[PDB]
Amino acid sequence: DNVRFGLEAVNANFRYCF
Amino acid sequence: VKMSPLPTVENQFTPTTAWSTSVGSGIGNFYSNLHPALADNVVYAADRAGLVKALNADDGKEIWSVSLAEEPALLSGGVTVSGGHVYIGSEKAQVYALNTSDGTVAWQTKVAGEALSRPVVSDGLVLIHTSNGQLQALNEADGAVKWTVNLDMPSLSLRGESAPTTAFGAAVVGGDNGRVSAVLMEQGQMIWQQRISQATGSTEIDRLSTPVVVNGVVFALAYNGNLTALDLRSGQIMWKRELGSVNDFIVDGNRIYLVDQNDRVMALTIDGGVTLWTQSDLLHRLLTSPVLYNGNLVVGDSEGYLHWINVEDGRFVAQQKVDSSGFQTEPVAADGKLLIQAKDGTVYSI
Amino acid sequence: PPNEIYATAQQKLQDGNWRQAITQLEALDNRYPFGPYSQQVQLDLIYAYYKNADLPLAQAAIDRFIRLNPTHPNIDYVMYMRGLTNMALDDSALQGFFGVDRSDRDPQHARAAFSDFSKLVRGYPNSQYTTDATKRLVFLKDRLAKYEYSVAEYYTERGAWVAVVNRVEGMLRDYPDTQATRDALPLMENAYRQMQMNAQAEKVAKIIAANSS
Amino acid sequence: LERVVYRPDINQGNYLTANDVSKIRVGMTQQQVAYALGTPLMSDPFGTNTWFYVFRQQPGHEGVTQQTLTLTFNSSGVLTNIDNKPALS
Amino acid sequence: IQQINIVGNHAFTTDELISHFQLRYQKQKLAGDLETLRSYYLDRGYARFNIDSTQVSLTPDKKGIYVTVNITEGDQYKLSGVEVSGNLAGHSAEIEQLTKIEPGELYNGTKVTKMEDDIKKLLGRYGYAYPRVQSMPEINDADKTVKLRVNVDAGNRFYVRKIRFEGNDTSKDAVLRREMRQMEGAWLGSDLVDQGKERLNRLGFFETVDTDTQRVPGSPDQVDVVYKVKERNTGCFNFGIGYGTESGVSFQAGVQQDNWLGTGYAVGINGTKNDYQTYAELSVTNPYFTVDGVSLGGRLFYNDFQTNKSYGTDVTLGFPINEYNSLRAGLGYVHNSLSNMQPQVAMWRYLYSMGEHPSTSDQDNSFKTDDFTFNYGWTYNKLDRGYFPTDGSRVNLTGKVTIPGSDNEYYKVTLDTATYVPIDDDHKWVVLGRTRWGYGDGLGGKEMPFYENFYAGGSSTVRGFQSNTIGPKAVYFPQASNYDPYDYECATQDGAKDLCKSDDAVGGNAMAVASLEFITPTPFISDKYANSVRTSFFWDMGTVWDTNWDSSQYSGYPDYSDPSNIRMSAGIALQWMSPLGPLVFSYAQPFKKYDGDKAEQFQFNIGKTW
Amino acid sequence: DEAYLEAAPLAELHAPAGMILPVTSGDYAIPVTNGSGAVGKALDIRPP
Repeated sequence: DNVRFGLEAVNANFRYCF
Repeated sequence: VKMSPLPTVENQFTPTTAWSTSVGSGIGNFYSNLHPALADNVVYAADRAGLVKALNADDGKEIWSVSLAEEPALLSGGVTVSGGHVYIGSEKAQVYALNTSDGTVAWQTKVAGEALSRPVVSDGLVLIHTSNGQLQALNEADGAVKWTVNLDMPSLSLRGESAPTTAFGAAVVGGDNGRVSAVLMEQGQMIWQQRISQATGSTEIDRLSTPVVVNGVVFALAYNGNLTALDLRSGQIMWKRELGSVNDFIVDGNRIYLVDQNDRVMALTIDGGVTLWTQSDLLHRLLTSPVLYNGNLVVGDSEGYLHWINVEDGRFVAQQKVDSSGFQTEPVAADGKLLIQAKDGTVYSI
Repeated sequence: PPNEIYATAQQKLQDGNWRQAITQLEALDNRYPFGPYSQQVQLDLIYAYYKNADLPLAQAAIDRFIRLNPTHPNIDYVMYMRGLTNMALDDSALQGFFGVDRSDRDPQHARAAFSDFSKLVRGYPNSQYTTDATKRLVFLKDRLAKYEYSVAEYYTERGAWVAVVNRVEGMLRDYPDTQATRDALPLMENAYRQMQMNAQAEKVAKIIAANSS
Repeated sequence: LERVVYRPDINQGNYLTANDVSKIRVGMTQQQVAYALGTPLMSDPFGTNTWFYVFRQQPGHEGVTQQTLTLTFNSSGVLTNIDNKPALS
Repeated sequence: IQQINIVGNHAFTTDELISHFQLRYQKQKLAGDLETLRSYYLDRGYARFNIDSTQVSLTPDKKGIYVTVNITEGDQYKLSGVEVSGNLAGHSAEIEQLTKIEPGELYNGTKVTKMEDDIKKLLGRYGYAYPRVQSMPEINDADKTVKLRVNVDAGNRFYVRKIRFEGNDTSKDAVLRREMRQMEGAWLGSDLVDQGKERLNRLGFFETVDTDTQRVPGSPDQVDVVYKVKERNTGCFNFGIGYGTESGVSFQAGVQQDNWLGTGYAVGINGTKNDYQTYAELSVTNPYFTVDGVSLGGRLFYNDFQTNKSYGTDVTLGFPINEYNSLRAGLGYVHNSLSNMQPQVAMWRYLYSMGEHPSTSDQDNSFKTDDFTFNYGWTYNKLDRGYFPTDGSRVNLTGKVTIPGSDNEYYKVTLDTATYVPIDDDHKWVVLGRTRWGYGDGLGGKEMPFYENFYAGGSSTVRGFQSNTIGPKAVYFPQASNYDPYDYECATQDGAKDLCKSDDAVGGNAMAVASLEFITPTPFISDKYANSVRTSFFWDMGTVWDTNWDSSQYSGYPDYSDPSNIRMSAGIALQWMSPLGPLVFSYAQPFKKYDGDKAEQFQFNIGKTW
Repeated sequence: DEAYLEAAPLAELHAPAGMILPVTSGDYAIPVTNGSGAVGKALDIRPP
């Protein structure tokens, strides 16, 4: 929880909140 | 949740409206005991908004009309005519005394509560009852208060408590306690009390709507379904039946005609909880108080229909639609004439 | 009987995903609260919840087990695991990674852990868990004293010299043998010197010198 | 430089007023003194049965005002010596 | 319920009293209406007002309810004066000043309650934690008047023995202890504690702050003051790669943390790299360099685009001066290097003022400066909350000037204000005023370099327009291009032999933006969103203009010196504190736009502004 | 990490002649134990 990932040439990214 | 059946009836020869005319707007959706009265061939009627008329009983032509409003008058309780004066109640705790010939105000008095009851006149006194559970007697002459009796008022129903029925110097009264009593009219002295209603989960059960007096016996029913015959001069019970009915019932011919809380019509004997016949086809179709007219049983309902029933066996005599607005009030009949006022403010002669 | 469920739970406790051990334990708790393994299942759930860092449920299971078995041949195991639960709730992975000293954060969990370990040590003096609880009590006691020390330093910086004196005195009463008290003493000497209260400053200098080396 | 930087007023110690300080007499018990003045906030924990009543105020960017009252009691709880430093030296 | 009837009402009409009732089931509401009715009459001097009965009746067949109340009314009583006595602390002047009334004023029960609360509130400032105040009204019917007596018992002074904090798992204890005004070892003040509550709310680190004042079981005169907070998860790591064959490698990342590991420091690290643009920024600040509130911080940055390159640094110092007022000032430096500049009229006017002589319509050019500046500002902030204000106002005035030795000579001043005013007592209905103004200029015949110009439009200022499109547009000169075989109607070397308008915004040296937003409750959504979801309705306006645009030389083009060309729009917006940060969703429609304007009605962006 | 196994040892303070130290609280008192069992990674903490 409170974490998001994505991959989707590519658009790979993620967010991690404190 | 419920449906209202419409029975097929082989109608009597010629059901028909003799005349009709409007009287203001009508009671509409308010529940009340307001109904017309006939006296001296004059039909007296009022609109809740405050318009009060006297009509010619033969053709609906107006004879006299006044307005008692200055808020609206909020008139209620039903028109009572004593011959001398016309008495009208209100929800503003006012009692009006108008002349019967030309209805200017003769007097008005404050009675400490809504007069959701039919006033009655006996032995020179005007006997009224209000929503605070208070029985009050006014001086017929000038509206002065003569005495009161204060009963308890449980947080239950909006049923109007019946007008006192007076015989032999004292009146039978009762209220939404599940109790009835006899009070001496000369002083306002309580003579006796008795409880009619019997309940367990009593906090959800209303207690009492109308005593009927015969020589030596008083008949009364409670909302919870207790039908009791009592000793006129004591709390002694003559007999009881358990049966559910609220509305005013007819005692005549050594027969009792009741309208059940399920809108069943029943004919009973006078010596016990003995059924003679029932008419179940009107069940859950809201019925008003019955009357007996020209030997036939006359009832009506909120749909706008009137029905004629054979007083000897429950057989239907006729069905006719008169007013699409419905009948929420008591039908009346007197001196051979059958009169009714619709939910909307129209008075009919049928 | 569901021998394949107990056996699978045990195999998932030996290795594999902790969620599979929990799934198999729930396959017994939801359906067989009366069977021969109900208490072992409850103990396995407590262990599995601890191991998976699911703590509010380990605590709920601890209170259920204790209420159901006020007396039990291994009740001190459950008390020990409770103390470990409160100890585990003290840290944080992000604070740890960067080397942050977490001793100035909320200390309420440390006191709850301390109380439960003290109860364990006094109630069951012959428990095989005594040595570990003793080392934890020494560690946790010092961790608690550091909190009072840090508060004292903040107030010394603001200048609330009375708060400084009462804060350190409280440390003297409750933790006579910890390192924080010896480190704190000069803070009292200072508090007794910014205020013109020389007799107390000299008393503090003497107690500092007597125990210095 | 700092004289232009806001400094909230700092209060320390118990409150004193002459109306109450002038009421203490040798011969009073510890209960009578505590009642008249209130619970001490400072005392000597190192055995000596004595109380320190210190009224200190530091309004921002003003000086420090302080009144010190020291009460020495015997082992029976009876007050034997009253010292008073109305202001800092 | 078909009807509510009030029997015995002579001072007022039925509708006047019904207007204040919540009933129009009777359960529970009836008691609230009865209490409202008592206060309504008591506030008019009806000392003998009484409610005698509350009948509730069922209609036939349970198709409705009839409600009637019996009211007994008295006359209107006058208040002759107020006497106060008992064990007062000696602060008789303040109590008497609060108690004093104009003699003969209509008796009002609420003012009596006010006096009781004002006395307790007064005594709470000198350490009297638990006073006892009881009003003793007396009625003199012969004269239709009343008299009041008040029984006051000040009690004892209380001291704070300890201040303890609970619920802070990440934030350093020093942080919670900085935003406090009640000190240990000193007498209690109720107002000082409330100020501490407000400051903790203003830090913006918590979802909620609860307080308690627990009596010390071991002594009659000590209190343990306790704060409980629930920490908010703020600050998020962002990383990502956007590789493809159209752009090749595309990298972005950053850290935007308002509270760093709970240590009180704020850090902003941002950057990205692709084939055409480079960006990096580092910003670090310490709100408390000194224990008494002196703050320090600053930033480094670099960027370029292939055409310009720039980079620079700045350092800012600041400090509070009067609790609600603070000052900042600092120094910095920026390098700006331009190349391949388009032949724009505004840009070349500037360049001419700098002494440059570019060839007409010739993009083979360059220009660079090194500019050192000084910046300053002033802030006012009395808001009650960090994310959903209900009261207070904020004013941020900032600006910067060049210093000698710089290539440019200019100044810039901006003003950013907002005011929240509650409408209803539950703070769910609130009106928000939002305004911004700004102006810059040059010295010595020069003008503010174009890369510092103001822009407006977009989710941060005026909604419904494309970002940075409000204002004057570029006008091009008609020389050579290696792109015509990517061109523009005014740029082609062969298809354009005169001046013409394009849609490229250039911004300007002055602007104004204003809007009004109405904040409303969200009864359509579950209560767990009460502290995270807010909605509003709004109306926006704004304008940007170019000071000293020369209308006498370009008469076939709009006169950009007229500020009166106000752009207007309105719409609806949603604010949500999502688990990953504030989000702004909006839709708006314009009311008035001018030739060359470009609309954008559906908008979504991050907030953290205004 | 097994930080509790690297804690510094405890040692009490003494008073100089003529001074008395504050009265020691009975709370947070640690009894003397035998120390015969396993600790940390050497201790099997699985259910019985």
